[PDB]
Amino acid sequence: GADRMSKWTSKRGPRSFRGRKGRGAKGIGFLTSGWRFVQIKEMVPEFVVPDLTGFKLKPYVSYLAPESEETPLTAAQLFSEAVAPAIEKDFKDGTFDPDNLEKYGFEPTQEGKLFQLYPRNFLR
Amino acid sequence: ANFVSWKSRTKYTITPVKMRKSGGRDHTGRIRVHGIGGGHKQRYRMIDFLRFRPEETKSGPFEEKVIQVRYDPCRSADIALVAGGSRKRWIIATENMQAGDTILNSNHIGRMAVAAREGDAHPLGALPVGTLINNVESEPGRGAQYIRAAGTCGVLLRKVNGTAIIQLPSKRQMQVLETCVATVGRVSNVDHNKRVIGKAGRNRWLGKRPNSGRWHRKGGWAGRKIRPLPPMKSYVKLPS
Amino acid sequence: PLHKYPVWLWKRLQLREGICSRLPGHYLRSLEEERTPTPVHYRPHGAKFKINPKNGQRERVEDVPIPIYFPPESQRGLWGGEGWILGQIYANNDKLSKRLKKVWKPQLFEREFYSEILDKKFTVTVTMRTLDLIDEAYGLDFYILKTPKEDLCSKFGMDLKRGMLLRLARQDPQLHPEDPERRAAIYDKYKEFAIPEEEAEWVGLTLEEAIEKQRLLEEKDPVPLFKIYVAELIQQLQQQALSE
Amino acid sequence: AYEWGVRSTRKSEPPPLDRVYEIPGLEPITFAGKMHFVPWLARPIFPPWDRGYKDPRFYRSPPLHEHPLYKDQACYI
Amino acid sequence: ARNVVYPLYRLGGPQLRVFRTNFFIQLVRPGVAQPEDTVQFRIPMEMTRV
Amino acid sequence: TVIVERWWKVPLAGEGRKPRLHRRHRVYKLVEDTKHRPKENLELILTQSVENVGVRGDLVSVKKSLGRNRLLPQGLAVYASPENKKLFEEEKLLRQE
RNA sequence: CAUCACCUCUAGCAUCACCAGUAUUAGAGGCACCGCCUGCUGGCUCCACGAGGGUUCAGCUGUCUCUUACUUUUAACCAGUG
RNA sequence: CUGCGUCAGAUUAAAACACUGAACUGACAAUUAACAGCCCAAUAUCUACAAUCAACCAACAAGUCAUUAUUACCCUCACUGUCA
RNA sequence: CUAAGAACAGCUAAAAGAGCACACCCGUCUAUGUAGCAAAAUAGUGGGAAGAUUUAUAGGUAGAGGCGACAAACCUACCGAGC
RNA sequence: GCUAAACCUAGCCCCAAACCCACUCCACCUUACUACCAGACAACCUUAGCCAAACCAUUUACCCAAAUAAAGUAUAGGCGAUAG
Ligand SMILES: [K+]
Ligand SMILES: [K+]
Ligand SMILES: [Mg+2]
Ligand SMILES: [Mg+2]
Ligand SMILES: [Mg+2]
Ligand SMILES: [Mg+2]
Ligand SMILES: [Mg+2]
Ligand SMILES: [Mg+2]
Ligand SMILES: [Mg+2]
Ligand SMILES: [Mg+2]
Ligand SMILES: [Mg+2]
Ligand SMILES: [Mg+2]
Ligand SMILES: [Mg+2]
Ligand SMILES: [Mg+2]
Ligand SMILES: [Mg+2]
Ligand SMILES: [Mg+2]
Ligand SMILES: [Mg+2]
Ligand SMILES: [Mg+2]
Ligand SMILES: [Mg+2]
Ligand SMILES: [Mg+2]
Repeated sequence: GADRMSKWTSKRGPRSFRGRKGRGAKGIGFLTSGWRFVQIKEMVPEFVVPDLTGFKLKPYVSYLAPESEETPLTAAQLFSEAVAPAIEKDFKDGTFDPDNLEKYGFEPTQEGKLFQLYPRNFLR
Repeated sequence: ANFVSWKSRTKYTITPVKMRKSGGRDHTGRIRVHGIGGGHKQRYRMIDFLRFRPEETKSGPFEEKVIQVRYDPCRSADIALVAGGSRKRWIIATENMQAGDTILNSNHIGRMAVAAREGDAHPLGALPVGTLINNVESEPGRGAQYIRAAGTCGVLLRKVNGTAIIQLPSKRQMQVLETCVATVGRVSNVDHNKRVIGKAGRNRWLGKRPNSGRWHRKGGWAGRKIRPLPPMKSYVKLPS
Repeated sequence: PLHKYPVWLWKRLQLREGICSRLPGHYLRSLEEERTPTPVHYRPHGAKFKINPKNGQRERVEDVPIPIYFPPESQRGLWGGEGWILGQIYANNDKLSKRLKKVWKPQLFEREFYSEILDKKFTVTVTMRTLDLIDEAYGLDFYILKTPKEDLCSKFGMDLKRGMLLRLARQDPQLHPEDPERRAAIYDKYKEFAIPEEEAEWVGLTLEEAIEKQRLLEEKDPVPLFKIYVAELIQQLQQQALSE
Repeated sequence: AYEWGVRSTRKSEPPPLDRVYEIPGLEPITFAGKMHFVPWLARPIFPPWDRGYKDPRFYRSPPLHEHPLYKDQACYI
Repeated sequence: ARNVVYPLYRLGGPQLRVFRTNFFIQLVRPGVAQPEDTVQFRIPMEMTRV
Repeated sequence: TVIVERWWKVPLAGEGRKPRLHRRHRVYKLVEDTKHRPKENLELILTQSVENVGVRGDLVSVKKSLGRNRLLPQGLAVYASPENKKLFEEEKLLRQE
C-alpha cells in the first residue's frame, strides 16, 4: 500500500531514516563524540560582495541602443586579443624563446594556484 | 545468510564474553541440529584447558592458588578461577576443590612416581597406575579434550615404552604418549546426573526445544529393513 | 522489421569502429582466425572417404569435434587442451536403457618445470597429456612456442609465450647477466621463433586486454591551445618577415 | 594448544596474485588505468599510500616501540 | 550556491568563497501573527541558516 | 585422456559450414582412456654417470616416472632431440680422434 | 501431540551448526511422571488436574404442562438515498 | 503524507441532508529546537563477584550496563523530523 | 529461530510451568449474522493470565524447499506442495 | 422525446531501405537519484519439460549463415512414431 512513485524524502521513514536524509544543503562541519557538531569556518562559503556605490550599470538597458550582432568568445579570439600583441613586440625585438612562455602568461601546471582551471576548485 | 560467528575474540580473558545463540542453524541459516533454541541468556567464560602453560617470563613447574569455584552455564561441570604469578585464568574444577587451595602444574617426569594430588597437573609418565584422571590430551601441546564432563574420570591402565593406556568414561581404551598432561582426580559436580528437571519448563530454560510430534516408525532396527534373500523370501511371512 | 546485418556478424562489426579498429593489423588477424584445434578427446577418421559396410559405397566422412568445457582453473595451468566433457551416457551402454548425465574430468598433477629463456621455475597444474607434449617438443620452451593459441587452451600458456617471445626479440641481457656466453647460447637455440618486438607484445592478449593496452598508448593529456596558437602565430610571423 | 578466534571471523587471505606477475620481463595489463575493478583484467599492486598531512580525525599513532617514552623495564601502574 | 560542486576542504585549506551566488530569496507575509522583529523568507532548499 | 564417441551419427554439414548438433548428439560412449594404456620409455641422452648407464652421450630409455622426475630436473639427462644427437655425435667424434 | 521420568540407538572428537562443547556429553528415537509388579519387556494402582465423554443428589428456573404481558431493535407508513 | 485551517467556486452526492453550502474543486496559508535523529583519532592494554527498595535471607535458569598507558587534538551549535 | 527491548492491578498464598481475578492473549458453548460491521465478526458465557507467557523492532531459513510440541499445520484471505 | 445513436482521424501493421541511441548544470550501487575517508566480495559450468508415439520407459522437427535442385534420396530409428 506504499507509494513507490512518489519522491523519497527525509519526511518519510522512521526516526533513523528521517535524520540521516537531507535536503541538498552542503555540509559545513562534522560530528564529534557526544553528538557535538563542530562547524568549520572555512567550509562555510563566504560571499564576496563588491561595493555598488557609484555604479553606472543598472538592471535594465534602454531601448535606444543599436542591435549589435552576437559574437561568442573563442579561445582563438582571446589569444589574439591578449597574448598575440605581446608576442609581436617581442618577435620584432628578436628576444623570443619557448622557455619564456611562462612570462607571456602561460601556466605549465595548475598546481600551487588559488584558482585552478582543471579541475576547478572554486565555486561559481 | 549474513551469519558471523561470535567466536571472534583472539585474546584470552577471564571476563565473561557475551555469546549469541544459534538455534540449531548453521552459517547458511537452515536448521542443522533440531531441538535447540531459546533459553536463558548466558555469557561464555573462556577456559584454559592447557593446564601447563607457563608465563612468558617464567618456565618449568609453577603453582596456582584457587580463588573461587563457581557455576558455568556452558558446561555441565563447575569451573575454578586460579591465579598463578601475575595472571588469572579459568580451569575445570575437580570434585574436591575449594577457595584457597594450591594446585601444582609441572611437566617433569621423574624416575619414580610421585604422590598424586587431586587438581594437580602432571604428565602421564609420572602418575601412578590406576589413579583417576581427567581432562586428558591426545599429544603434548594439544590441550584437554576428553573426560571434561562433570564427574567423569579416566583410568591409567598401564604405561609401556613412553605410552599410556587411558580408559575413557565410555569404557574404551585410548593410547597416548606418556608426556601428555592430565589432571588428577574426578571432575566437579559428581551428582550432576542425579538432578531432576521437574517440569517441561526447565528444559526450555536450558535452550532445549520439544521433540518433533511425528510418530517415526523408523529406528535403529525398525526403520532399516534386512533384504530377504530369494531362498529366504518364501519364508518371510506365513498366514495364520 | 529486420536488422541490416545478421546478429552473428555484430561481434566482427564492433571491430570495425572504436578503439578496436585502431588495434594493430597483425593482432586483428589472430582473433578473426578460426583454426581447428588438434583432436584430444576423439579419434579422427584420418581420411575424407570411407566404404560403408552395409551398402559398400564410398561415402563422405567428417570429423565433428566434441565440445569441451574449460573451467576457470584451467587458465592458470597447462592442461594440454584437455577439459571437462559434459555429455550424456546410456546406462549399461544400452540404447533402450535410460539416459544419464556424465562428466569426465582430466587427471591433474602439480608438476614443476624449468624454463631456460625465463630462468625461472613454475609449479603449474598439468595433465598427463601436457607431460607427453613437452616430451615430444623436447623442452617446455619449445612446447610453449610451437603450440598455437587454440591448442594451448590456457591464458597462462599464452602469457608464457608472450614473455618468452619478448626475451628472444629484445635480446634482453637480464637472462644470465654473469654468463654472456650462456645467454647467447640460449638465444641461438630458439632462433627459429624470432618475432619482431612490435608484434611480440600483443601475443596471447585477449580482446579486453588489447583494448586496455591500446587505450594506455592513446592516453595523453590534451595539448593546451596556448602552445598550438603560439606555434601558429610564430610560423605566421616568420612568413610575414619573408614578404617584407 | 587451542587458538582463540575461528578462521571464519579472521580476515580472509588475499586472492592469489595473477600469474602474469611471475613472468620476468613482462608488464601486466591491469585495471589501474580504468580506476575501477573489472574481472577480465589483472589485479594491480598498489604501493602504500600516505595522507600527506596531519588530520586529527584520521590520525594513526606510531608503533609502540617508536614512542619516545618507551622503556624495556615495565612499570606497574 | 546551488547545483554546483563545492571544492573539498581539508585541514589548513583556503577559505571557501563564492563570488556569484544563484540563491534567490523572496520576502513573504506570514499567515499567522508574528513578533515585530521576526521576518519571514522563502529560501531554496540548498540554503542553510548560516 | 578420456576419448569418447557419439552414439548417434552426425549428418554431413558440407564444405565451409558447421555441423548441426542435436540434443541426442550430446550422448557419448567411452572408447578408450589413455591412462590405462601400457607405458612407454622416454629416450634421453645422459650427461652424467648414472647407475643404469655411466657414459655421457649414451642414449638410454627409462620409465617416464624417472626421466621426468630425476634425470631431467637434475640435469642428469637431456632430451633426445635430433639437434642434440648431432652435437653429441661431434663430441664422440672428438673423443675417438 | 508435547511433557518431566524411564528406555533404546549412534558417536572417542575441535576453529562457521552440534561447540568455542567432550560419554554425568551430544544426536536420533520410543514411551508418557511417580509407586507397585514383571522379563532377563509386560500388567495394575493412585495424587491432584480437564471449556474431554457419560451418570447423579439437591436446588434452580417459561425448558416444558401452556403460554402470557411489557420494553427495545426490526417491522409497517411518510420523506431522502438506493 | 496536507487528508473538516482561510477564501472563492458554472460548484454540488459524502451511501440522508445542506444556502454559511462541505470530509468536493481551485487558490492561499502552514509544522520555527531546547525534544528526537544524525555521534566518537590511533595502537595496545584492561573488564571473576547478577537482578529483585539490595540491606536481611534464599536461590538458579547464572544474568541488562566499568578502563588504563602513550600519541594526536583546544575549531564550535549545522543538517533533518515537527500539520490533521 | 537470532539480536537487543517491553508488559503483567488487586487478593489469598508462597520463594509454586500455585488459586481467585483486571489489562492482555486465546476462542469452549449458545445466539445473532450468512453479498454480514466482518472473504470468520458481534453479544453473553468461558480457558490462561510470573510463564513451555504475551508482545513491539530488526535479521535469518524459499518451493526437488523452508518450518513444524505431526494438524499432511503453516510458508501474503483456493498449499497433498506458494506465486 | 429522453437515454442515446451516428462520424475520421489519432495512430498502427507488414515490407523495402539503411547497421541505432545515450556528456546543459546538479544528484544517482548507502535506505539509488544521498557533496566529502584503509577496501580487498567478484564474472564463465549439457537446459528441462510439456507434447507425439493414441500409456510409457529409448526416441520426438526447432534459422546457423546461397534461393533452387539433388531429396524427403542415401542414412538414422522401442528399424515404431518419426528424424534426415
Ligand atoms: K479438557
Ligand atoms: K498421457
Ligand atoms: Mg503500490
Ligand atoms: Mg525425547
Ligand atoms: Mg512421539
Ligand atoms: Mg550442399
Ligand atoms: Mg500421547
Ligand atoms: Mg438420562
Ligand atoms: Mg433434579
Ligand atoms: Mg401475562
Ligand atoms: Mg422510502
Ligand atoms: Mg537535542
Ligand atoms: Mg498460575
Ligand atoms: Mg488462573
Ligand atoms: Mg508451535
Ligand atoms: Mg496424525
Ligand atoms: Mg490424515
Ligand atoms: Mg496463499
Ligand atoms: Mg503420449
Ligand atoms: Mg495416464
